[PDB]
Amino acid sequence: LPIRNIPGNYGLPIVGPIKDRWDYFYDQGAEEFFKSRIRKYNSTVYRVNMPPGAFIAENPQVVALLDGKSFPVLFDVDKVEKKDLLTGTYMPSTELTGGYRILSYLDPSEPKHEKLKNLLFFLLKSSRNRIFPEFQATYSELFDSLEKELSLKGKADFGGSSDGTAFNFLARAFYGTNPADTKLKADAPGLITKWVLFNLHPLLSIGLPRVIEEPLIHTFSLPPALVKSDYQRLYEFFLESAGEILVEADKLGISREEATHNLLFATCFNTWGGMKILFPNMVKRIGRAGHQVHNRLAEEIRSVIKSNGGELTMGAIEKMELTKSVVYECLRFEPPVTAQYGRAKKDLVIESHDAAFKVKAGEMLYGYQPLATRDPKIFDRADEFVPERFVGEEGEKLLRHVLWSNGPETETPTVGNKQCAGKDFVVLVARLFVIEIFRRYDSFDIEVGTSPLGSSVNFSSLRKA
Ligand code: HEM
Ligand SMILES: CCCCC[C@H](O)/C=C/C=C\CCCCCCCC(=O)O
Ligand SMILES: CCCCCCCC
Ligand SMILES: CCCCCCCC
Repeated sequence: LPIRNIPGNYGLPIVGPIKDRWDYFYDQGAEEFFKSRIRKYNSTVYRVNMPPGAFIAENPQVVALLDGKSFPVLFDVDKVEKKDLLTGTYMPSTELTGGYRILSYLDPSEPKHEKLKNLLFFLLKSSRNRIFPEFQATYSELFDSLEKELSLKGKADFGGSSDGTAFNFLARAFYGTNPADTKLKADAPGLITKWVLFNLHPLLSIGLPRVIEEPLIHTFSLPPALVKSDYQRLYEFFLESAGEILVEADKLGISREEATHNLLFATCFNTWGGMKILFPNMVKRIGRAGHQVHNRLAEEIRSVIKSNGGELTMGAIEKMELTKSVVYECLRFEPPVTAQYGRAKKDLVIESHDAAFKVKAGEMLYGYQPLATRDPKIFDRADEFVPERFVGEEGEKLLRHVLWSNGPETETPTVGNKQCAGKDFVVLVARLFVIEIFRRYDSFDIEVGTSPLGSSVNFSSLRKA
């Protein structure tokens, strides 16, 4: 491949980044922000300013990787450093996380990365016999409530009940604890939402006019002091509920305090937060796929469970080919977290489809994942949601290009890499979610709107089996 100069520029100090931030949030939106510049520069690799800049991030300058050939450099821990860049070119105050740099911010070169990731692997393994029954019980209650709401209002808001369901499910599955039996009662979603806002506001729009939003959430950090008492309520819940997991933390040589803040983060930010994005997005894409797809899913799911004596098991799920494929297609089409960063550790040569680009040690690399996973030089019908895309031997090969977990779907998270520690769990619960929908319903209709995280979704019909 020819070596090309990396196109793009950062504009003037102060005003360049501000204009780019306006495009990103208001005048273009993320997808068109990136696509318009791919067109202008005739390149899927280019220099661009990323939010937040202002007084939140020291340096907004990145090299963007916007195709599925260049993007995977972001996974290579021998090429990129992954320290303090979970959220990009700024890091939320450690005052938001008990004074600790939490696992997700740690480079694999840091010894506590191995210890803490092992702790989460244990959490997940130890929960294995609780996941199915607790998912089925909590999500059954959710669909009961949605049917109730639909009967009253003619529509049922998914997100504002499903957030409670997700936390209750996680508390019961991971910790054998029903939040209703604790001081948290039903408050957890509100507490976590506020705390997440204090962490991620520089990256989000909350729908307000830019004249309000820009000074309020895009210029300076919200003060961590204002969420400390809410966080303490969460901390005490984890400290008191996570006894069994804290025993393993002790054996791994992690302090009780550090383990607790890490369990809180993994459960509330990584898991509950990721589910908050993923589940409504899944309802949106599956809804749009139409009733014929719904009927095919219902037929497969119900037939398979019947073949399994009515027992839903991991092996039964492996028979649900369309279901597995639909879940992967949600993850490919609409990666729940679009932004992955990595700082070049050394000088690199980054290959794209038609050229290679040289980057210097210290440059911040950034990838907008949807452009890698909807790359038409990798996927046919790239901008179409194709339920059956991953069905069969040939379809399954394409899983190497599904990147939602910050690594190929064909690869395994390890203590040596920065791939999502919960990769198998996410894919499992996403499958269980589809299964619970279509064991109950033949088909459904939805109404859709915007949300600061993910999508706002109402059900307008739920056709019972
Ligand atoms: C739908 C839910 C989830 C989504 C969308 C998601 C997504 C991601 C992504 C994109 C990353 C890469 C972050 C980066 O460096 O840029 C990540 C990392 C991580 N996730 Fe997940 N995740 C989810 C659930 C979970 C669960 C269930 C766990 C429980 C262990 C978890 C724990 C972690 C941890 C600890 C990291 C950092 C890994 C490391 O430091 O090596 N996440 N996740
Ligand atoms: C509340 C955060 C939910 C996602 C948790 C998941 O485990 C990984 C997070 C990774 C990076 C932190 C920034 C998350 C920003 C998500 C919304 C904007 C986007 O998609 O880039
Ligand atoms: C009015 C509150 C806005 C909701 C913020 C949610 C961000 C996680
Ligand atoms: C949009 C940010 C509002 C800040 C909330 C502070 C109230 C404790």
